[PDB]
Amino acid sequence: TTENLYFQGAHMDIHRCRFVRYPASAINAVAFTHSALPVVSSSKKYLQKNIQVRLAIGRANGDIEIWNPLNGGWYQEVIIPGGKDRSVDGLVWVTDPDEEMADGKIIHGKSRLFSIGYTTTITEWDLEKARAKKHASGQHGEIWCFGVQPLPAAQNRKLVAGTVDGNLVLYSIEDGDLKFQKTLTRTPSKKTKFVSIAFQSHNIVIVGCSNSTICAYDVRTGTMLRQMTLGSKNIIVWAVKCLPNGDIVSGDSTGQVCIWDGKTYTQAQRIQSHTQDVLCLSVSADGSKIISGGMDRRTAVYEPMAGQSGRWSKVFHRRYHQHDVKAMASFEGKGMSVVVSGGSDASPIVLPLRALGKEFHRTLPHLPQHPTVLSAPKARYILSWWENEIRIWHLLNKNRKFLAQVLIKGASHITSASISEDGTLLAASTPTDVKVFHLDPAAAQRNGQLYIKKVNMTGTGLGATRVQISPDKRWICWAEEGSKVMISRVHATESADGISYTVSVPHKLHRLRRQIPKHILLGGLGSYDRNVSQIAFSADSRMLSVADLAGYIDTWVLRGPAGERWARNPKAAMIPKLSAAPVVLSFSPTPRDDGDYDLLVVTTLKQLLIFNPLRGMLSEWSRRNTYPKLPEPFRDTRDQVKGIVWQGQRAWFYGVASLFMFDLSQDFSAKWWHTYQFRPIMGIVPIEGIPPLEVALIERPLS
Repeated sequence: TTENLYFQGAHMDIHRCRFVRYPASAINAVAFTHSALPVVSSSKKYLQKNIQVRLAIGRANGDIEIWNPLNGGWYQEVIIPGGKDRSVDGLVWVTDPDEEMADGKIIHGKSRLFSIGYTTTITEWDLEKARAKKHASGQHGEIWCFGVQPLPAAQNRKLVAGTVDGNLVLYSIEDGDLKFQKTLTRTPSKKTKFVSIAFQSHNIVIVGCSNSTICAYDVRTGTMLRQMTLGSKNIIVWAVKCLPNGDIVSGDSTGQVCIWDGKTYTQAQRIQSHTQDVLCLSVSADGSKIISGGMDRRTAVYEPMAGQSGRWSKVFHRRYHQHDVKAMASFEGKGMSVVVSGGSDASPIVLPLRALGKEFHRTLPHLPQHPTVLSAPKARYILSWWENEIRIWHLLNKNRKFLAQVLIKGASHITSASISEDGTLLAASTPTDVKVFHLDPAAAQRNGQLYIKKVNMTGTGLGATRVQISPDKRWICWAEEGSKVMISRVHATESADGISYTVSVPHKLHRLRRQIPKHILLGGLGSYDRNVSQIAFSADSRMLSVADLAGYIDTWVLRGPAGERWARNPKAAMIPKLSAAPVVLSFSPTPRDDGDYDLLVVTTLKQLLIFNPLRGMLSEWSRRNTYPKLPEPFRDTRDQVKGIVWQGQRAWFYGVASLFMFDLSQDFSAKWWHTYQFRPIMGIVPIEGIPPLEVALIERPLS
């Protein structure tokens, strides 16, 4: 339960905590913005720099996570919240062709994301607002599968969905909308389910069924062109894919992977590859590799049989996951060649397509990139949240006490929370609300927990994606729908009762306009990367900074004489743009002699930078201690930093499986230290009782 680190005078006293039962949600769906990018040479590499490849991961709890593959440094960027009685069962990206403007500038095709969730509704997601963009339903059964019709027209794209009562339905996503368009087919039997879908060409849809059949349908007419029969009369074809040559690969409930000739629609081959249901398939872009995953937890790899034309041989199988393999998808481009699989064990697993089965796979964290753990250091509270409940514990100065379970009502999960250092002011957000609470350690209920008082806060009803209370408890800053920065004054009133809190109406804080060419803004993910990932106050609560995924840092200063106002930091525009997304944004608590601040940043590329924001520039320390001088273990981009803990002028940085300590009063060339003994880390948070440091280190192992 306890550990103690000592590095050349610095003591860290650790409470090793495993009692925060952060739940794992199964991965049900995996999908890339692009399956494949065109091959280009080093001379033409710069023609793909502005293409934005993202991975979407859909969870059983309805969460949708946007990941950036970052040439192997996988980084979880944004989590769009699910909600009570919501689940994601399928994901589809629709990415337009690139388009050349009259002046020869390339607009990279825009990417739109849709999902289905065991209902009659298809949902399109607003990546720019991290919330639902539109819902569309029709009179048909629950949708069990869907896909986008491939291009042969390009300005009038179509989705085809199969339902549980055996209907193909067509949805139009024309001119940026989403609506039910037409029912194509009604199977004779309402017990026949359409469970998997793939396109063989623009007009021919392949559908796996629950009645031991695979059917080919013409998209224009709805006519059944070909029926393929398997085997029982209840063989479920959970997965169908088409090879580049038009051949069909199927995976079914009996554990078989079958190959069907694309022209005759006859069974060319049967491979008894799994011992339980085959749930998912993946095919490489060149059609030379097939991947399958099953309820038997195994992943299998197939390659073309030497000599024999159009037939396949199983190369190997291996258990990568701890539970079933529910979904997988491949990406090939910019030197990357991977398949990503997922299942009930909640970890995404990345296999390198060019070196399968050689122990080069990677298991990505099952814990969110955001720590999702907080402390109130002066109160010795530790806090976490998931779904729609906040849990609060007290580490006694029977060293544990469960203080409160705060319920946040809403159709969606909590997106963010913040607590004051003394544990009396608590804030939490959803996409529809920003909620504020007043905590009194003397206010108890019969169930033993704290009595939590609501603090009135009026708002736009657009909620927030991140929320942050200032250290002096006078301000609450949040990011509304990712891109808009808001701030409210927290008014404390004293009386015989003690303190009572009220909150002002939100005030808008304006970020700098950035110079981004119109061909970049109009393509790919639009303004998705302006999503604010960090909000940071300085220790004196007189400066405020935010940074977004694109790497822009905005700064405000508090002007004294409610005679106070937040104003634009005069030298804000001089702060450079980061070349990679910030994972940490933190004001050093140590005052500077020149009255400026040390604003520290860590990026996904493991850059470590300190800016002096009032002067508007990189600090002298950063000018000496550049990237090549950082310790080689720290520069490993497979080790993503999640958080920071200050110890005076020493800074501690942790990832999911790593802990570093740098003495920032010193220059690099040893005076830096690290350890890998802690894993898997949710977060490390200080508590109060060379200054020694006392922290709660929260680990959340699954297996």
